[PDB]
Amino acid sequence: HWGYGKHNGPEHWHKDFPIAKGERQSPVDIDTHTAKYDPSLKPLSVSYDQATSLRILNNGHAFNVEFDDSQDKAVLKGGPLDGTYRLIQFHFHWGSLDGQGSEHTVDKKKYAAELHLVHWNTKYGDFGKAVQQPDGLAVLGIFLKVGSAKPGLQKVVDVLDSIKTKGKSADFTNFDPRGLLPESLDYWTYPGSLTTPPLLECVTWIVLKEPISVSSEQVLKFRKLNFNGEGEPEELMVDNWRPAQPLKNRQIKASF
Ligand SMILES: S=c1[nH]c(-c2ccccc2)cs1
Ligand SMILES: [Zn+2]
Repeated sequence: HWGYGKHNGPEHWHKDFPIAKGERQSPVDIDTHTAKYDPSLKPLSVSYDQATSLRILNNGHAFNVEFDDSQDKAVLKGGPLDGTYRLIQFHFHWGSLDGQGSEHTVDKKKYAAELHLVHWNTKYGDFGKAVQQPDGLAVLGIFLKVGSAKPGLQKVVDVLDSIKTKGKSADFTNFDPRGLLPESLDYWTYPGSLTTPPLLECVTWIVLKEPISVSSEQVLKFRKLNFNGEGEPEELMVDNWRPAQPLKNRQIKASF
């Protein structure tokens, strides 16, 4: 199946997922000089005070922190969005070295990693129906650079040794995603897709301009995870990111 290696990586995805060559693919390079301030964007609203995490899972291409989204709780609204989008999960993409790992780039700069906080449009009733709609998901993308440690990330880092290999999961309650957010909510936004198969063109991307800092030790622990399952030859889970894709007929708007 699909992956990040020479024979199943991003250059191969279009064969099973022809949308890989579609008109609103992600990620993209954000040209900060060409992105235009949009005064019609409404204030962005990230309301995570009631977020309830359930579980953390190694799915063989990243790790997912999943939330109980059965009630109206952790909500993203405002900005480019119409209506309300409910937090369902987060995951990261990261590199083998600090100089690469992010999906989006900023004037061609690659960050060490990128956090994706995934929300679904409540007008569609659940996630599986939302992903079939062009406005079904809102993904808040946050860059990670290596420097000072992020205290709010440590609880994630410490659990990763219990989910080293594909298919392992662990209880992960009471995690507060507010501890993963930078000070500023300044953002760029554009219409795009998932950055992994099935590459569905259902995402309003909201990419924060301000990165969060994580320590070298924290990201090194991300890089100790495995793509393979238990009892299989070890392939370190690193470089689970896709090259930037053509912007095609799209505009990136700035909130600032
Ligand atoms: S990359 C990105 N991957 C997702 C996702 C969330 C749940 C299931 C499948 C994919 C949103 S952005
Ligand atoms: Zn992602």
